[PDB]
Formats: sequence, C-alpha cells, structure tokens
Amino acid sequence: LSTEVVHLRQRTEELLRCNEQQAAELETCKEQLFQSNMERKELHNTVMDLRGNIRVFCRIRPPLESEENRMCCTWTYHDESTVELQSIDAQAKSKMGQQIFSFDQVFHPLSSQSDIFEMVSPLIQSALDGYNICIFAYGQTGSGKTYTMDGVPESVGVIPRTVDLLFDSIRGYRNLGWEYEIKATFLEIKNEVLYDLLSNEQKDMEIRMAKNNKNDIYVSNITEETVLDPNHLRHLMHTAKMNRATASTAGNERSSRSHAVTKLELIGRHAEKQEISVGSINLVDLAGSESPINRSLSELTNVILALLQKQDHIPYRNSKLTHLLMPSLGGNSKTLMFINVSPFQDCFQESVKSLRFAASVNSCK
Amino acid sequence: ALSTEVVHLRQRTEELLRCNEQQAAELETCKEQLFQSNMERKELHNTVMDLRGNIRVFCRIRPPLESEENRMCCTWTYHDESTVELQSIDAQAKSKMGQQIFSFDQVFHPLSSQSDIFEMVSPLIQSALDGYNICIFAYGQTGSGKTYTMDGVPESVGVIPRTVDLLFDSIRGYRNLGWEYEIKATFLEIKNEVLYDLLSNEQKDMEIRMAKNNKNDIYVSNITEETVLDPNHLRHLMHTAKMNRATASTAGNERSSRSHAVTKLELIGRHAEKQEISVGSINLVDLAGSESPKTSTRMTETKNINRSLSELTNVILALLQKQDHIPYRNSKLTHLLMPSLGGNSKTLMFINVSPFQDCFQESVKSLRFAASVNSC
Amino acid sequence: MRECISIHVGQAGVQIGNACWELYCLEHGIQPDGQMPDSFNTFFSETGAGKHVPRAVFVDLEPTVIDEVRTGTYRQLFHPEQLITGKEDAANNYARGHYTIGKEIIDLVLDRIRKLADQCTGLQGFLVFHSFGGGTGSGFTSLLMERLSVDYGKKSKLEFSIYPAPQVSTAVVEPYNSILTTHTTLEHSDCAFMVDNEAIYDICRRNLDIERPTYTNLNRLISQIVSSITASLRFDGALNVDLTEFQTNLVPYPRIHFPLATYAPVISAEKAYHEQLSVAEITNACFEPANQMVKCDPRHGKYMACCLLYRGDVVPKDVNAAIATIKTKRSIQFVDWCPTGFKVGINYQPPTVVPGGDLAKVQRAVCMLSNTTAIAEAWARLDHKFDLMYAKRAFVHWYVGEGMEEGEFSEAREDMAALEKDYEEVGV
Amino acid sequence: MREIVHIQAGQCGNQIGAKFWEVISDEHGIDPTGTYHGDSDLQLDRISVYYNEATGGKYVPRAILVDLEPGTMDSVRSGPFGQIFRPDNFVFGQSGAGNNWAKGHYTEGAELVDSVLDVVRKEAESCDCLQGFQLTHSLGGGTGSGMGTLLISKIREEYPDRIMNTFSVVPSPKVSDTVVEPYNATLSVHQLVENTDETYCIDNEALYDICFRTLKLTTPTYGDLNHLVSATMSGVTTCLRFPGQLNADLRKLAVNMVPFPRLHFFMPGFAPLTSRGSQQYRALTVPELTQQVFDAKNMMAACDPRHGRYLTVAAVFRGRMSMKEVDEQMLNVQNKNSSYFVEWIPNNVKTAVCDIPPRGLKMAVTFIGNSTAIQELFKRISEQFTAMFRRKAFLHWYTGEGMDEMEFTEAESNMNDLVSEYQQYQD
Ligand SMILES: Nc1nc2c(ncn2[C@@H]2O[C@H](COP(=O)(O)OP(=O)(O)OP(=O)(O)O)[C@@H](O)[C@H]2O)c(=O)[nH]1
Ligand SMILES: Nc1nc2c(ncn2[C@@H]2O[C@H](COP(=O)(O)OP(=O)(O)O)[C@@H](O)[C@H]2O)c(=O)[nH]1
Ligand SMILES: Nc1ncnc2c1ncn2[C@@H]1O[C@H](COP(=O)(O)OP(=O)(O)O)[C@@H](O)[C@H]1O
Ligand SMILES: [Mg+2]
Repeated sequence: LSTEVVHLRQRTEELLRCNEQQAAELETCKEQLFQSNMERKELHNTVMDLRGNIRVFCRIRPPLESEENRMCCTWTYHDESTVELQSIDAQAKSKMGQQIFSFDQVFHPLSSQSDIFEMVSPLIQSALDGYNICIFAYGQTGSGKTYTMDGVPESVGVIPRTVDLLFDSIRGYRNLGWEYEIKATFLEIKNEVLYDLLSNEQKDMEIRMAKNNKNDIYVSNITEETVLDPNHLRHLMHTAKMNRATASTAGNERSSRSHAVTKLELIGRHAEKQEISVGSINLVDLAGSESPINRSLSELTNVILALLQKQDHIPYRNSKLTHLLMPSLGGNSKTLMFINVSPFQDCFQESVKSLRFAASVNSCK
Repeated sequence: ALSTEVVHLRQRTEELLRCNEQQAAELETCKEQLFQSNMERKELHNTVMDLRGNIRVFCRIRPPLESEENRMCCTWTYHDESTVELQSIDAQAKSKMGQQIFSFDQVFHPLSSQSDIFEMVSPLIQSALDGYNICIFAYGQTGSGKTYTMDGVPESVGVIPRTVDLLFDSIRGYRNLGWEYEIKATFLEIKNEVLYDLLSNEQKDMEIRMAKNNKNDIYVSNITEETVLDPNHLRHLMHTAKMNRATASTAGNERSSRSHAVTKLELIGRHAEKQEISVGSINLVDLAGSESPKTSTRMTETKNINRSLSELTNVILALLQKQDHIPYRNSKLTHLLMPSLGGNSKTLMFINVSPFQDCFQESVKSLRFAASVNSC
Repeated sequence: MRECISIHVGQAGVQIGNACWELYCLEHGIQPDGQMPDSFNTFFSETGAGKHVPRAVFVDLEPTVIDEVRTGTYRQLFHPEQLITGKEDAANNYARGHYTIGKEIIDLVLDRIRKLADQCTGLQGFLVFHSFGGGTGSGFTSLLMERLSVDYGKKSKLEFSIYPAPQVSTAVVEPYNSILTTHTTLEHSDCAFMVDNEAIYDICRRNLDIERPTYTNLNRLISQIVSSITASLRFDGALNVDLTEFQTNLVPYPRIHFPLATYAPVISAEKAYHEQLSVAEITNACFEPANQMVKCDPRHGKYMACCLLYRGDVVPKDVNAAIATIKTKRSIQFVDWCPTGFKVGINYQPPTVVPGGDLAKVQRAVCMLSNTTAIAEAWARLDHKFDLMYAKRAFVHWYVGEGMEEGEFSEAREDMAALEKDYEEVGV
Repeated sequence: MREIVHIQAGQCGNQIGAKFWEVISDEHGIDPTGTYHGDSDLQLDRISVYYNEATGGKYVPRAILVDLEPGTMDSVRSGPFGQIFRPDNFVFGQSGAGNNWAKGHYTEGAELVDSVLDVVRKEAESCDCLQGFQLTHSLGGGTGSGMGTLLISKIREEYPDRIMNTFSVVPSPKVSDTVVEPYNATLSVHQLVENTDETYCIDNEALYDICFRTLKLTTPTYGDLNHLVSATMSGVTTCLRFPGQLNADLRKLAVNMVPFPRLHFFMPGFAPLTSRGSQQYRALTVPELTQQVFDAKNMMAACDPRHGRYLTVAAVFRGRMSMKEVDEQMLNVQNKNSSYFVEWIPNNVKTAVCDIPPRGLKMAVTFIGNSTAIQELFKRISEQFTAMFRRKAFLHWYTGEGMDEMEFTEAESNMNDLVSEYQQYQD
C-alpha cells in the first residue's frame, strides 16, 4: 500500500510544476492581451481624427401616409456626399442661386436605421477609450430627429442600438481585465432650466466644475442609476419618456421646445494595473430649429462654429446646454451632427435654414 | 499518517487536475483572443495608413559640415513639420524661380538624427507584421545623405541595422503567439538594366519571372536566397554585400551613386495550431542619384539610370490618379517591385536633398515631383 | 572691315543658307565658281586668286543635304573644309543634338569658326539659321550658343530661327525641342528674330498668288530678309545701321529679345504694273497683320519697337511722313515708356531679284523688324502644347533615355512661364 | 552611311524579302548580275545602305537568309535575282520547324543562332556606321517566329543602340492557315514587346481586300500580295536612300511614332492603288492620295481605325510636289477626323516628303499609323489563344519540346497588358 503513496507523491509534484508553468505562461499572454488591446484604442481614435470631423451629416426622410398630398422639392443627389435642393416654383428657381450643400455622407429616405448605426458603432469604441462623445439630431419640427434618436420598436434608434453594442463589447472585454460601470442620467433642457427625467421630486439643479478634474462637469442632484443590462436601461428610458410628459396632444410646443439630453458615462477600472477613464456619450435630442428661449440652441450654433475656427475663447457658459456640454465639446474628442430635413416645399425655407449651418461648418473647418 | 495521506493527496490530485483543465480551456481562449486582437489592429492600422497615405513622402535635409557650413547654402525655411521652403540666395534665381514652397508628410530637421525615422519604423514594420509588401525608396543626389540613413554609421546606425534589430525581437513576441516566421534574404543589383547577385561573385543570368502560385508574385531565377537563422548571421549577409558592391561612389561616381540596390527580406510566418500562414516582404531599396548626365565617358547608361527613375516617377503618379493600367514592365526596377507598389502595398518615399546652392536646382527637382505626390 | 559670319544647322538652315548665299553672289556679280568677272568683304574672304570664299559654316548631323550642296552649282564656291557633316541625324531630339552627337562634333565646328574669326579683321557678329522642332536646330544650336557666349560674349549673336506653325506641326515632338532650346538659349542669344512657315505660306498665297509654293520660295523670301538686314553693312546708305545698334534699339530688357520680321513689297510681277509702289503705301502694308511673317495678330498687342530698313530710291522726307501718319493711327497700339522707337535703316541699294524667282523688280523695299506684344499668346499656346505632352508623360522616355531628366523639362516649362509673366508685366 | 542589315526568317519572310530585294534593285537599276546600269547618280549616293561594294563594279544585297527548310531558298536561288546574293549568306538547317515555335526557339534555334550571328557580325563590321536591322518574317509558322523571337532577343543584347525593324505578318482574323497560329503569335509577341521598338502588322485578309476590291484583282497571287508590302516597305526608307525636302529616316520616325516603348505596333498604308483601268478616270495629285490613304478600306492591317484613335500618324511622300498641299491636307484631315485622333496629342502628323518617286509612278505615300484599333486584333488573338489553351489542344507538341505550361501564361499575360494600355490611352 506504500507503493501507491510514492507514485502519487511524484504525481503531486509534477502537477504543481505543470500548473505553475501553465499559469506563468498564461500571465505573459494575458499581459500581451492588455498591450494588444490598448493600441487598438488609439487606432480607432486616430481613424476618427483622420476622417476629420464626423459632423455634417444630412438625413432626408420620406413623406408619410398623411403627407402624400403635400408638395415636395426637387432633390438633386450628387455622388454620395453632396445634395442639392430646388423649389418647384420656377419663379423662385432662378432667384435662389446655388442651394448646394456638401456633407461627409448623405442619407436618403431609403436608408434604414442600421445604416446610421454604421457610423455610430465606431465612436462606441472611442467612448470605451476614455473619450467623450456626443450625438446631435438637429432640424425643424417634424423632420425626424426623435426617430433618429429614439425611433420606434419596429426600427430602433441609436439609443437602443448603442446599448446593445456597448454591452456586447463589455462582456467580451471581460477577458481583457477591464471592468466597466455604466451610469445613466436623463435630463431635459426646457428653457435654460434643467429637469430630471428619472424622478418626479421637483428640486433645484445646478452645474459645477468637477472636484477631481476642473475641465470636467458633474450635475448636482441628478439621478444617476447604475445600468446592469440592456433590460434595465430600456426600463430607465421608458420611465424618462413617460416622465417627460409628452404634451404633443395638447400644447405640443412645450414638449417640442425642450431639449432632451441623455448622458451615459462609462467608467473603466483595471485591477492589478492602472487605468482611469471617464469617457461619456451624450445622446442629445435637440429641439426644433424653427424661427421664433433659443438661448441653448443659438449658443450651440455659435460654439460649434467657433471650435472649427480654433477660437481663443469659447462661450461655453453662455447657455445651459453649452455649459452642460463644456467637457463634451473638447478638442481631442470627436463630434457628430445629424441634419434632418423635411422634403417639402413649405419647409423649403426651413430646409435651407437647416443646411446652411453645415455649409458654414466645412467652409470654416 | 499513511492512510490519511492517501485520501488527502488523492483530493490534491483532483484539485490540481481540475486546475489543469481550468487553465487549459481559457489558455486556448486567450490565445484565440490574441490572434483576433492582433487581427483587429491589423485592419485598424492600415486604415490609419490608408486615410493619411499608403504612399508616404518624407524629406530630410542633411546638415552641412563644419567647413561646408561656411560654404554658400540656400536658405532653409520650415513653416511647420510638414512643409519646407528653400530659397536660392542669388537674386537672378529669385526673379525666375521665385518662392519654392513644398508640402510633404513630414520634414526632417538636420538635427533630427534618426530618432523620428525610428519612430516611423514601428508603424511600417507593423505593416510588415501584417504580412504586407512594404517598400522604402532612398531618392536623392550624391552625398545628400542617402547612404547615411539607409546603412548608417557606427555611432548612429541607419534604417537597415535598426530594422533588423527590431524585426528580430518582434518575431520573438510572435513566437509566444505560436507563430513561426521564416525570413528569406535576397540581394540583387540593377545596373545597365541587367540584374546581378550581391551574395555571389559568379556571373549568372538573371531574369524576372512571376511565381508559380500567383502572377502578382514575382521571383528571380538562380538567385542566392539565404535562410536567416540569427541576427548576427543576417547582419553578415548585409555586410557581405558592401564589399561586393565595391565601385566609385564619390571619388569617381562611376557605378555607385548611380545604382539601384534592392534588398528584399521575404518573411513567411506560419501558425501550426491554426494552420494560418502569413506572407510578407520588406523592400529596403535605395535609388540612384538623379544628377543631370554630364559624365560623357559613360553617359549612355546614366540615361537608363534616369529612365528607371523617370519610369518609377511615372508609376507612382499612375497609382495616385487611379489609372487602370500601370506601366510596370517599362523598367526592370518597377516590374520587380510591382508586388510592393500596387494594391494594398504601402510605399515610404524618402528623398534626400543637399543644402548647398550648387545643389539647389537638383534639390528643387527632388522636391517638386515628391510634392506632386502629396498634391494628388 | 566689320565683317560677320553665318552658321547653318539643320536642313532648314542649310536650304536657307543655300538660297541666301545664292542671292548674295547674285548681288555682287559673283560667279558660282567664286570670282567677279570692298563691299563684299564683309561676307566674302576673297583671296589673291579669284575665289571669293564665303564666310559660311554649314553643319549637319547627316550628310544628305550637305552632300546635296556639294553636288549643286556651288560646291566649288564653298570651301570644302567648311562643310561639317555628321553621320546620324538628331532625329527630332534636343537630347541627341545637345548630348550625343552635338559634343562629338562641337570641337570641330568650334575650331572651324575660330579659324574663320582669326581670319576676320574686325568681327561684327554671328548669324545662325535653324529650326525649333528640329533636333539639331534645338540641341546643337543651344549648345553652340552657350559655347559662343562663353568664348566671346561681347559679340553679336543673332538668331533667324523659324517658329513652329500654330496649326500644323510636321514633327510631333516640336513642343519639347522648342521649349528646351528656348530655355537654354534665352540667356545666350543677344537677339532672336522670328519667322513662321504658316504665315509666309499665307503671304505667298494671297500676295504672291502662287498656288504651288515650295520651300524654295520660302527660302527666297528669307534671303530677301537677310539681304535687307545686311545691306547697311554690304552697301552705303543715308543712315547705315549695323547689328550692334540692333540690340540697343530693339530690346528693352535682356529677356525680351524676340522680334518678328516683315516684308512689305511682296506683290507678284502681274500686280507690279497696277501699283506705283510708293513709300507711304508700302509702309502701311508692312503694318498689315496679313503681311506679318509670324502667325499672330499685331493688332491684338502693343508694339515695343519698330526697326525699319529701307533700300532703293527712297527719300527721308517720305519716310518721316509715313511714320508720322502711322503715329496717328488708331489700331497701331504702343506702350508709353518708349514712345519714340522707330529707328530707320534708310539705304539706296535696290534689292535684286533672282532669275526664275517669284518676286518682281521693285524700286524700293522696306524690311519691318517689329517687336510687339503679339507673341505672348503664341508662347502661351506653345507652353500649353508642352503641358499637354507632359501631362501624360508621352515621349518623355526618349529624352530621359538620351540625355536629360523630366525635371529639366519642368525647369524649361517654368522658365517659359516666367518669361510669359515678364512679357505680360512689360505689356501693361 | 547609316547602312541597314536585312534578315529574313521563315519561308514567308524569304519570299517577301525576295520581292523587296527585286523591287529595290528595280529602284537602283541593278541587273541580276549586279552591274549598275541606271542613269541617276543619286542611286550611287546611297547605294551603300543596302548593297555592299563588290569587285568589278558589282553589288550584293546586305541580306541574311535564314530558314530551316532548304528548298525555299533553292527556288529563291534558282529564281531571278537569286544569284545576286552572296552564296555565304544562305544559312539554313535541315530538320525544319514544321510550324512549331517550340523547335525554332529552343532546339533548332540554339544550334543555328550561332551560324547566323557570325555572318551578321561579318556584315555588321563591313559597315561605316550601322543604322539598324530589318527583319522580314511571319507570326504564323515556326521558322518565321522561332528564328525572329530568338534573333531579335539575340541582336538586341549586343546591339542595344541600334533600332529593330520587324515586318511581322500578323495572323489573319478569319482565313486561318495554321491550326496553332495563336500559339505561335502569342509566344512571338512576348519577345516583340521586350526587344524591338517598331513593328509593322500586316494581315493577308485585309491585303486580300486591297487587291480584290481596291485593285479589283482576280488572281491574288502571293507575288502580287508581297509586291504591295515590298513597295510599302521601300517607301519607309526612301527618305534615307534619297534626298528630299524633309530628309527623314528610321531614326526620325522612331521617336515620333512611339509615345511609349511598348506601343510600337503600326498599320502600314500605301496610297496610290489605282485599279487596272481606273487610272484614266482618276487624276493624280496630292488630294486624292490624302483621303485614299486615310481609309479603313486601304489599311494593310485588318483593323478598322474608326474603332479607336490615332495616337500617332506618319506620312512619307515620294515624287515632286509642293509641301503646302500636304501641309493643309494633313491639317484638314486633322480637323474632320478629330474623333479618330487622340485629344492630348494635337497636330499628331509626321511628314517626310522626298523627291524621287517609284519607277513608273509620279507620287507615292506611305502611311504608318499607330492607332488604338490594334487592341481589337490582340483580343481576337487573345480569345483564340485562350480558346485552345485550357482545352490543352496541341499542347503536347509544345510542352514535349521542353517548355513549361506557365510560359504560355507569360505570353498570354504580357500580351493582355498590351491590350489594356490601348483602351486606357483611347480615353
Ligand atoms: N521655312 C523652311 N523651313 C524648313 C525648310 N526645310 C526644313 N524646314 C524646317 O525644318 C524642320 C526639319 O527639322 P530639322 O531642322 O532639319 O532638324 P533635323 O536636322 O532633321 O533633326 P530632327 O528634327 O531630329 O529630325 C521642319 O520642321 C521644317 O519646318 C525650308 O526649306 N524652309
Ligand atoms: N504575303 C505572303 N504571306 C505568306 C507567304 N507565304 C506564307 N505566308 C504567310 O506565312 C504563314 C506561314 O508561316 P511561315 O512562317 O511561313 O511558316 P515557317 O516558315 O515554317 O515558320 C501563313 O499564315 C501565310 O499567311 C507569301 O508568299 N506571301
Ligand atoms: N424614416 C421614417 N419612416 C417613417 N416614419 C418616420 C420616419 N422618420 C420620422 N418618422 C415619423 O416622425 C415621427 C417622429 O417625429 P419627429 O419628426 O422625430 O419629431 P421632431 O420634430 O422632434 O424631430 C414619428 O411618429 C414617425 O412616424
Ligand atoms: Mg422630437
């Protein structure tokens, strides 16, 4: 009986040695995984910068069933990045000159929601790289800004799609050591006043410089929930839209004029190493661009153009929305802009007002 | 304490065997992830190259000597790191040539040394680590610094010594990835539009022939291709070429400074576990001097030397303009380097210029067509 | 004696010189042998024996046309050692004529011209006749011009090159040779007179009324031009003007030295009877754009200078009246800074018509050496043709393979562009 | 004096060269013996370019006769103007290529190239300043292709400065005379695009059209067919052999014709082709020659130029004329046919007016057109070559001689690149 004891005595010794080398070899490859992952972060960021700026994106939406009897405009498509619109009124056709606008890409009414998410997928990685991102939906009332951001259950918007991609990478990144916590704040900018979409307990809210980063901004008293899974955030967004008090039935102006800011801060901490990231994505659904308050909308127009001019001073604190996005409008980060345009002659004067902003972007950048 | 040891160490066997299986399964997962992790940056990095380039033009101006700094030198003006302005001091040259401003990817100061060149080595070897046919070109006149940057000096080595050192330690990391890389050294010379061998003194007939596998893959028959085993062996391979390429360079300017040496290091990476084979090649190619042909003793082949440069200039312009057909076969150098010049392949374009006034005109010729690449 | 010599490179140069020296020996009663059965001393180095050897240096890279002149009636007229022959033509290439055959015979030609110069007592200048699209007439001509500028410099180098016609180019590679030779000759030619083949074709069409014009008639006209130019030296007149005064009177700046020639009395024998050939009418005729020897509209550009050479029974009062009337003309535009350039070359030696020619016996003849702004557009379109050739890099392989680089082509193109800039800033 | 060496490969090349030498002797008034009896001393001026001086005032052609079947030259030797050749020039094998380029380039070529190379050097050193070599052969058979491919490869590597004239007879598009002429032609053009720098493509089918329709001939004998080629080819060099207003040569047109080294395949054309009885109805002036020589009806090649663009046009003239007419008429066709001319080469016409016309004629024009219509001929051959390639038809005859199948891919691939350039430069 003593013979088998000796046989397992060396078996214990050899299994200790095999596992010790197995673990030691494992950690070397594991460290190689970390160094291989961090270079991919910069490459993704570099591509965005080499692409220039991810602003100047027009999305034309098709007329609805109730909009079949409305009169359209002459939409002229050029290649895939330039679009021209002309009024059917030939009397004004000779007086309009050149209503030509060139964009980074052009989306036509036949583009599905997944087409928009193609340019929204790469920035999600950039958000994971500790960089602040924003998505702006801009245009007149009825253009389709809410459909681009929120959409419908049949064709989900960017907000449902960003969460699915965000969590898919996070679980895959679990093999890469990093652990992430998702913080969701839902807020509405009605008129230079901040309203919480996650609580009915009306209080006063103020914006102050961050305690650990003077260039960063935190919102006081905001409800900041930890997102566990896409089911949790989907419930959180449902609460926000119900609490938003959608008065489109009676008094649509109140609901429309209010800006909708969705901020999703990503925090990444890596044990056994050093890693600090506060990258956030601000999915802001901007209000109507119709001519008349507009303090937030007008300042957002000026701040964006000033940044392209490399202006020495930016009036970030000139409005609540611009000051809310003061750290979300920096130089190192990358900005997106969606211009939703109604394909109607009655909106032709409003359509050109949505597009000359982009015409002033590329001419300034 | 014997019967109890039987059960306890049997439990230890299960505790370790479970750990054996626990570590084995995720060891495959971590190795599998690392392949795609390196594959993700593999397609991410060339995208960075594609947006900013895939035909990269770099200019370096060499510093004048202690006695040559007192020698007349054209004014050097650096608007930024990417644009350089050279102005002829002569008033008559100013009235006709005017302002000579040129735009490139990056401008090298005479005091930049080889630091930023080595900073360019890491992205370009990564493209080679991506299994891409990458080529570098050393264009310029005699004494402009082509030999100082390619081969280098003992105190500050050139690109060739730096590339070999960094390549060898790089593949050691991929040896931890289960990748076995076979690297092949090929040396050849293009003088008088006929190829020779640097590693062999025997006069053999060389001809350009497409490889059996693919038409786009090119080899040369009867070459002395050597399997590289270690750096010191590879270092000796390049060292053996110098004395075989022994000819007048500055004293007579007979064959050297008017010659095209092609140094191709074909890397063949293999992964036994995942049956994946990565095929790449680097082309450490230096170009002949672009001086106007004035040596009437042998001016006939200098035109062919100029023809290779002219055809190469025609080829690179064709790539930029998206020309359907590119005249690769008009010259031996372009035809041989066709795999590394078209498609996904990426070219560094390094030009050397001289700061002296007498070389201002030849410097202008170097800059304008190199800047023409950046324009398109 | 302020004697001068002439050079002939290219088939154009050789044919032109043949017709020219034929006219010359006709002027002074010189037989084809070389004797006359002083005035002629300028171009003829007459020895003690009756052999008035011409001061001509005929050079060609192929022996065909030189053998032809060695076969014609003037073989014994010319000194046999003067005629320098190559073996292979420059073949439309500035490259060949400037690098591959040019320097392989330039030693012999320079030795011959130096021997001629030491023969001359008082050297006046140099005359060269060539083409632009011609490989020899570009490469060899530019190499010889720079060589003579190095050797002498102070002497007068005069070019009688022929312009490439605006609508027809016999050589498909004319723009390359033209641009290269202009770049390499701009700083080595004192003054380069211009003549165009298409313009003289139109002139002999509508004025000579000849339906079958050959190169012989063009050479006759060019010989008349050169005879008018050299009459002031070969003969006495009221106001003799030599080649030295030409650079003073004509060129305002060193770069702008491209005047164009014109010949007014170009009527035929039949039309001679219907006209009296007065000084005023021929003076007006020489200002007609249709009578210009270069295909351009002088009405579209201002004039820089006007050198007038009169020969025959002409009165200075008539010339003064004609120029005064022209000063009052509207279409004749001028620049303000030089409002008095009308230097006259009045002479009383009537031109002589060759037997079997197309010109008529005219009492008085005038040779208009106009310098005007009307060549800027011609240079612009020549540079445009060069850019069209260079954009696709067509034919560049030959030149880069026989003596140059495309960088040098860029240098020549930008030099022509700078010349255009200087021309247009002078014009305003 | 810019002498030219003549080489004839294949029986077709031998017959064409015999016709060419007989018409040249007609130009210079040379009997079968070699005694000169002409009247114009201009013949003696450039008699050296084709005839070597011989004792007793005789002359011999500077020609090399190469073949693998001895019988062909026996007819040439027995026929008129056969003894005019120096007998040492007759170099031949005994086996015979048998319409197989495999034999003519690797086995029979290797054993015989040395025999012809030495006599080439002997003739080459018998000259003052050599101008170039003219090769007469065909792309159909093996002797005319195996010899030519080897010789042009050989001659180039020791005479790089010289120019190469290859008078290759391109296979007919429809009336095929060889089951495997795609194999000969495709392998032939591989060496052509690498070594020579000017090639004249001639098609018998189009040549049949010239005699049957333009000349309204009824008996298209090869003697008549070769006569047109011989007359066309002599006009190419008349500017070199005779004086004129613009004395050109092969060097003159060499730079003019080819914008790029590879695009050196041209369409010959001879203007004066009045029928047996139509000469009375037709006046003979510069005009009629101009439009007649610019017709697809008159092209020696079987390609319609209207399908492509004239990259470069040459026009060599013979006889007495005023160059003003040729000036504006070349300008005239340059305007009316602007679609047929490449846009980025304005005024793409070369004129080489000579003085002496052909005997029995007053004016003559030789047309050398480097149009882009050639690519339709190559794709026809490319389609025919690839039709019989993957089915491996007759492959054993070529493969069994000692060449790899990938070599067939080289010729197919390289010639495909030649095709791709034409349509690229067509736009
Ligand atoms: N006006 C005029 N021009 C002529 C005459 N003969 C030749 N030319 C011009 O001369 C040019 C011919 O080229 P050349 O000057 O002879 O040059 P080349 O010696 O033949 O050398 P390549 O041009 O390379 O062949 C043509 O473009 C004609 O315009 C002539 O008799 N009168
Ligand atoms: N014009 C002409 N063409 C010929 C003559 N004889 C043969 N050919 C052509 O040449 C081809 C024959 O191939 P060839 O080269 O002569 O065979 P090889 O000598 O054995 O190589 C055929 O396609 C014919 O079209 C001839 O007398 N005149
Ligand atoms: N591509 C589309 N297909 C169908 N309906 C759309 C589309 N885009 C927008 N809509 C309609 O627009 C409405 C959304 O209103 P929207 O125009 O986004 O408000 P806002 O004026 O704030 O942008 C939805 O009810 C939807 O039916
Ligand atoms: Mg909305």
